[PDB]
Amino acid sequence: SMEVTVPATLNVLNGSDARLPCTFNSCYTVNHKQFSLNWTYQECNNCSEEMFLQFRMKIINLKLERFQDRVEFSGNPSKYDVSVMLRNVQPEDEGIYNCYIMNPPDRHRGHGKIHLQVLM
Amino acid sequence: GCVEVDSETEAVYGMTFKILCISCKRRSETNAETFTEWTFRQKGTEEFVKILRYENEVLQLEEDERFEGRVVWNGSRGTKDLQDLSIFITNVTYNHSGDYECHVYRLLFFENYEHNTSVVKKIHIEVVDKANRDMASIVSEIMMYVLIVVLTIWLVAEMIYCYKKIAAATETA
Amino acid sequence: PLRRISIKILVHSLFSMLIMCTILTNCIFMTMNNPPDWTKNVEYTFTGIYTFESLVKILARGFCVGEFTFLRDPWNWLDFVVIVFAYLTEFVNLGNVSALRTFRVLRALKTISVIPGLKTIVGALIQSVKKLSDVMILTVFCLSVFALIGLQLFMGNLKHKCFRNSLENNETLESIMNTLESEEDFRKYFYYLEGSKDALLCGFSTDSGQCPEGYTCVKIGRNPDYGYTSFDTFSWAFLALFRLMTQDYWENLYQQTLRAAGKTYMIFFVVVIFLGSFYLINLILAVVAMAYKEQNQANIEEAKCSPYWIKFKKCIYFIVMDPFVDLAITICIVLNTLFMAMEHHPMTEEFKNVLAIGNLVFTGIFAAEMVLKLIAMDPYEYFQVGWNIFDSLIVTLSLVELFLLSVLRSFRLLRVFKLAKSWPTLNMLIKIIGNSVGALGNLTLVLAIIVFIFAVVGMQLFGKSYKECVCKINDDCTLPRWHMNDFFHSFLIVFRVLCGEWIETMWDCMEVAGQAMCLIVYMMVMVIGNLVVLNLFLALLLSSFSGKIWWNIRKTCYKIVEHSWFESFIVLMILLSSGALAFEDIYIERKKTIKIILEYADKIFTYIFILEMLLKWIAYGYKTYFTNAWCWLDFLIVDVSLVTLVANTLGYSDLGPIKSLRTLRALRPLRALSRFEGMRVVVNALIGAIPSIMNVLLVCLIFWLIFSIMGVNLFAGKFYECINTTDGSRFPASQVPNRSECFALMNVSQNVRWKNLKVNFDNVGLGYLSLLQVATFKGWTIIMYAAVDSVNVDKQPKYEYSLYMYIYFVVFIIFGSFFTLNLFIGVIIDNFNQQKKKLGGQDIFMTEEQKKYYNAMKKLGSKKPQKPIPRPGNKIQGCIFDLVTNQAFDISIMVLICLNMVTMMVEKEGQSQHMTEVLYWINVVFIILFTGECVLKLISLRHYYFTVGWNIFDFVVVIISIVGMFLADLIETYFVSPTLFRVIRLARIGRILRLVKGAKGIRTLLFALMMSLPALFNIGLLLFLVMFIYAIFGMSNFAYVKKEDGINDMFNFETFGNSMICLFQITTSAGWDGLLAPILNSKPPDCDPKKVHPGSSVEGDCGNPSVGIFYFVSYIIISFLVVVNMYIAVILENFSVATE
Ligand SMILES: *[C@@H]1O[C@H](CO)[C@@H](O[C@@H]2O[C@H](CO)[C@@H](O)[C@H](O)[C@H]2NC(C)=O)[C@H](O)[C@H]1NC(C)=O
Ligand SMILES: *[C@@H]1O[C@H](CO)[C@@H](O[C@@H]2O[C@H](CO)[C@@H](O)[C@H](O)[C@H]2NC(C)=O)[C@H](O)[C@H]1NC(C)=O
Ligand SMILES: NC(=O)OC[C@@H]1N=C(N)N2CCC(O)(O)[C@@]23N=C(N)N[C@@H]13
Ligand SMILES: *[C@@H]1O[C@H](CO)[C@@H](O)[C@H](O)[C@H]1NC(C)=O
Ligand SMILES: *[C@@H]1O[C@H](CO)[C@@H](O)[C@H](O)[C@H]1NC(C)=O
Ligand SMILES: *[C@@H]1O[C@H](CO)[C@@H](O)[C@H](O)[C@H]1NC(C)=O
Ligand SMILES: *[C@@H]1O[C@H](CO)[C@@H](O)[C@H](O)[C@H]1NC(C)=O
Ligand SMILES: *[C@@H]1O[C@H](CO)[C@@H](O)[C@H](O)[C@H]1NC(C)=O
Ligand SMILES: *[C@@H]1O[C@H](CO)[C@@H](O)[C@H](O)[C@H]1NC(C)=O
Ligand SMILES: *[C@@H]1O[C@H](CO)[C@@H](O)[C@H](O)[C@H]1NC(C)=O
Repeated sequence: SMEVTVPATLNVLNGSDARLPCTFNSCYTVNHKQFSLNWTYQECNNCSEEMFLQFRMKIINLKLERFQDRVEFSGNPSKYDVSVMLRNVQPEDEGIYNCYIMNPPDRHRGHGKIHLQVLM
Repeated sequence: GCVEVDSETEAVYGMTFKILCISCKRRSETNAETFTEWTFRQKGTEEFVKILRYENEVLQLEEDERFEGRVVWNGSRGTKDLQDLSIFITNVTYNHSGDYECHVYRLLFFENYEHNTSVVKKIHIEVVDKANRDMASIVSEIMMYVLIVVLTIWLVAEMIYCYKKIAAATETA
Repeated sequence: PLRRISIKILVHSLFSMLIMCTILTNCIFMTMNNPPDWTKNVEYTFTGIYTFESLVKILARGFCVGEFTFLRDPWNWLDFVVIVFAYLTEFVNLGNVSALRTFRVLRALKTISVIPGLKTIVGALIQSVKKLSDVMILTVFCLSVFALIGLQLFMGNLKHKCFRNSLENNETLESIMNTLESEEDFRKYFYYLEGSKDALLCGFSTDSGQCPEGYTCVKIGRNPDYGYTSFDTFSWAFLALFRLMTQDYWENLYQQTLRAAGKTYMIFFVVVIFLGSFYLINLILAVVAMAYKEQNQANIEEAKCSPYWIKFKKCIYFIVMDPFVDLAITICIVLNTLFMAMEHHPMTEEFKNVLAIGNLVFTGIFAAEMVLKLIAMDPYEYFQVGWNIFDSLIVTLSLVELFLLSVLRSFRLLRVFKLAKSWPTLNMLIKIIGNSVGALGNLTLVLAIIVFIFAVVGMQLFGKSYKECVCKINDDCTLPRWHMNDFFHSFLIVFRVLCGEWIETMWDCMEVAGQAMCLIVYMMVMVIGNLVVLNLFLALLLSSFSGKIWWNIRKTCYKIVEHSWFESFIVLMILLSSGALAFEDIYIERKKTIKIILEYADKIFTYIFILEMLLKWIAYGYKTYFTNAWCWLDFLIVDVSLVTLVANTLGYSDLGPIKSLRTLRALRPLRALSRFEGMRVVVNALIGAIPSIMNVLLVCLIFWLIFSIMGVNLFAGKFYECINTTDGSRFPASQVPNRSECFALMNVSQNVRWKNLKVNFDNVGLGYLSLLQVATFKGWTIIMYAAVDSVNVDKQPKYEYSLYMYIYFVVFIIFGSFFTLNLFIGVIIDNFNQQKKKLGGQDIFMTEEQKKYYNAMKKLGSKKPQKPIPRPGNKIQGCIFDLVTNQAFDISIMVLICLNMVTMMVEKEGQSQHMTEVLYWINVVFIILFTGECVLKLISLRHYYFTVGWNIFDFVVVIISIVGMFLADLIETYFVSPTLFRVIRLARIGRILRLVKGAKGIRTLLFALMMSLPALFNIGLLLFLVMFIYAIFGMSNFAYVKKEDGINDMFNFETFGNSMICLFQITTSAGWDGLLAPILNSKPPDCDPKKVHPGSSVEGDCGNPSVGIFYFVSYIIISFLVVVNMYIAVILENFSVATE
């Protein structure tokens, strides 16, 4: 079982930068072809998931319209780090952010879930 | 397992002779495919005319009269990875005399490596009318007898000297 | 008032019992490994009982006086730690729960305090450890010196791999290495021997080698075994050597270095194993045993209708018939066991039923006697005797079998012991088992407690890691056979370590759990666990233990035989005759000339021996000649040689015997035994003990038979499996569940085979072989995997179906190996003791001349003071003398040498030039200072300096050291040959040896080793001759066997040099199982009976199963007997030196 560390709730002021910090821990050494990381967003608990960033050989930023160009990768995965950064957070960014990590040879897939709340 | 032994250099006339060419792989476990060529140049003449080629299982023999007929494969059989290549001649003749060069071609299959190698074994034989006993055999037999005779002479020699002394002791007392 | 109540509560019969009962229950809980959530409440209660038990003691003892009474005792400190820890955890706690939780295991330690008398045993154990202080220092020093020698000689050697010659796209060895990291990727590039974990080790020299053509040898990459097995660093070298000392899988290190290094280095291993392992381990036993005797003995010394029943009942008692009826039954019991011995995997239907009919009769007879037995003496009278109750339980079990776990049924065989009362030795074995749970029950209990704590501790610490990591350790992604995930499994690993099997498992733990943690836990189990085992063994063993011209001619020949030249001449012939034997082998075809002389040479030898024998007859006469044991041996040997010679000249040769007879030649070295005085003395001792050994063997055989019979019922015919021939992997069982199913696959598939183990429990005879491997721990694991895996007779084995069958092996090892070995060792050493007593209390391992020399060495022990020396008159000369004489100055030199030693340790593989240069320079200063000290002692001391033995050693070391540095330098300028250079540097290790002078404790032990060299030499000579005879038998018999496991190029019987290497390896019985296996297979498809073998006449590569088994088994037993002899010599000398 992959070890995942994230804040269950993350409260950020509107207009500030929000680092979404998650810790993934598993035995072995990470492999570039082998290591894959996926990040998805939901407007609400039951809402459809929208993938917005992936690691497949390298970082792929999907540039979803809902985020403009405010998403950045913010983590060194070799360190078990897969954090992301949401610059200049807006009220519509409130919702659920999911990190999924599948790491060969580890069969298990890690999952971190952050509830991002935007202050006023 | 396989051992490399050099072939005999003297063939009696009018009798069958076997020529030995043995090549051993460095590692027994590895598996490779082999084929051989034997070329012979008669004494008093330069160069070599290939006489036979053995690939697959069938043996191919050149049409030259000197070796036409008279040759049979004595090599490893059915292996397809010969290791030992030897040629046996029936009805040895003077014409079969000179230098023999045998080259081996081996395809070694490795995990992702295919290796082609060549090793050359040359056999030189001279035909003689009567088999000649090896010098080592003769020297040893003559040498062995001398030891048998010398030791006995030494043993008998002591007794004549020792025994006389023993006989002398009884008389004194 | 309250204090009285608490105090009243504190000392009570029930309270000690109550505290203890909860603790045992607590232990069951630790074993959970993922306890349910509900169990948490139970956890709280245990915490509650301890505080309450803990609180009262503190309340009553302290009197609110600082708990003076409470904390004064050392054990109570432990209780306080446990209470705070349980409490501390609820309170803010440290991050690692598993690391922190492990402490809870401490509660188990509490049990030690509660049980009565346990405290005494633990204290007794600690006292023994104190005696071991000197041995520990020597062991570290000894391991350290070898580590330094090993590191210099073999550093970077394990690195060699065969790198392929041709690389596409302009790739380079350097370029290739950084880019790729995968076993699949690696395999394409380096050789890899068909499924081995790591790349084949190659060698530069002609002796080692070799890489297949098209592959070249270069050194790069990690060492084999995950990088764990390497000689690169001092720490790594130390681990490698420690493994050699305890002999754990030592054979592989030996095989691996020789291959990379080359066979010439086999010498390093012989010296290390012979001195470092056999000797060091023996020293530990002597000290532990010696220490135990003082304490055991010191403590011991201080102490000192109704009427009809009576008529019928009286008759039954007459029926006891001890002279015949009681005796008659035992014959019946022996017969019954013999009946049970007949079983096999394949049994005809009629035969199977007969066994069933036969068993019922025996079951009935035993019960009838019991029912009949009851009537004669009455029930109360009947159950009074213990054997009767013992007999009763067995009979009852049989009755229940008919109507109401069929294995228990197999259990009636124990009945066989009944014979123990009659037999003197069997009675002894019965006594030994009793002592462990009897008087020594407390000590044995401690072993059980310690094994339990470790199993649980290992489980807590590494249990999680094995599951998550799995892959680092296993290719498959599933748990390996030996792992620490569960308590039973964690327990199995701990038990394995008690036998010296620690290294194989440790590599696995290290991959998953990291080096620091795994190393600390394993090292502790091995040291602490073994000490307890050693104590139990030794404690158990010691406690349990206590004209007529014809006459002139006849006189003259007698003169010739007696004469020294003749005796001397004959000995030369024997050595020469024996030597000719070595030349024959697979390579004899080449070098045809040597073959011819050797053949002729033998004839001269045959004539000389026959001639010598005739002189013997005339000189001694027939009566004197045949009443001698040696002559018969001598007479017999000439005859075999004589028959072959007459048969050979005649022709009519090669028709089996006489041809089998030729192989009998190997016996020629045997005549050498009579000639050497040293060899003969050792042989006399063994003959003295064969009768005694025979008695123990009978008990072992009878005892092992029950285990073998039991084993046959459980696993007979169940070891078969369907395997993929290409990689030898068992099929899943999802498909091909039974043998019938397996055959269908073969009909539609080319390489699937249904095959048996080769060493198994199919019949009683085979079971004995299977048991032998388990007893020696060699080849034992393959069998155990088979046993647990097994399901049914014609069914494919499921993975770990039985799982609890492991218990059978554990029980056999404790009883079969631990107890019998205890018995075997006890009788042999004691018999040796009686022999010593008979021959006027004189050592029985030395020739008369050796005895005179031994006495001289004894003289060195004396400390009478040598002359002080006079300071020369000159003050300049005197002050230096004054300075040199001072003890403080000498201590400084001792410190300097230690500083020098640390410098050697820093050296490591691939260090770099700046690093290399500094070490070279520091070394020079050391040589100058040491040379400087020598000159100073000389200026003041003068002739007096040469008087001391130590000074001479010190002086010699300096000469060697300067020369070693210069020669290496000259060698560098001259160049050509790195190898001569490494050996040359070995000279520096000489200075480190001077440390011995400083330590008084280590020197006494060293002196003891020196004293026993004469005795050890004789045994060594005898051992060498036996090894030699075996090598010859092996060369003829086993060359040409197919190469499978333990037999490959090198370490094979093809030539004499090779045979010797193997025999040395098996002397310690390591890998004996591997060599034997190729010999066992016979007939297709295991092997091809007729194989070409180019360059040779012989056909086929089939081992003789019967001949092979006798050969390996006989050797294992013989070597073991001599080794038992080695221990006896070491112990005797050790007691004497320590005693002085
Ligand atoms: C026995 O094991 C062999 C060795 O892996 C299996 O052979 C492989 O089979 C697959 C498909 O048939 C091939 O793609 C592989 O190349 C084979 N390996 C090699 C190197 O030959 C074989 O399938 C197994 N036998 C059966 C009947 O399943
Ligand atoms: C041995 O195993 C075979 C394989 O299952 C058993 O025979 C049958 O297997 C077939 C598949 O080809 C199934 O359709 C049948 O149901 C199986 N037998 C029955 C009666 O169901 C066989 O029974 C097993 N035992 C033996 C043959 O001793
Ligand atoms: N498999 C087995 O018997 O386990 C025991 C241990 N493990 C090995 N892998 N070995 C290699 C060969 C061997 O003899 O079996 C052995 N070598 C030693 N010293 N003990 C054995
Ligand atoms: C990509 O993200 C999706 C979430 O919709 C997840 O299901 C999938 O496993 C991810 N891809 C990989 C390769 O992990
Ligand atoms: C032998 O050699 C001669 C000349 O070299 C040739 O004419 C003759 O045909 C040879 N013998 C045979 C049988 O071919
Ligand atoms: C060599 O050839 C001869 C020709 O008859 C044959 O009889 C012999 O058996 C062969 N050598 C071998 C393999 O014995
Ligand atoms: C050898 O050759 C002659 C012909 O010159 C032939 O007659 C003879 O049969 C041959 N030898 C044998 C053994 O066949
Ligand atoms: C190597 O194999 C090739 C096949 O492509 C063959 O033509 C060539 O002769 C072989 N090399 C040698 C030296 O025989
Ligand atoms: C060496 O590598 C270079 C790449 O820079 C390549 O162009 C060249 O052909 C290679 N050399 C050979 C002999 O193939
Ligand atoms: C292979 O099974 C076929 C069925 O098609 C059968 O005819 C054949 O005899 C089987 N092979 C053997 C060796 O029995």
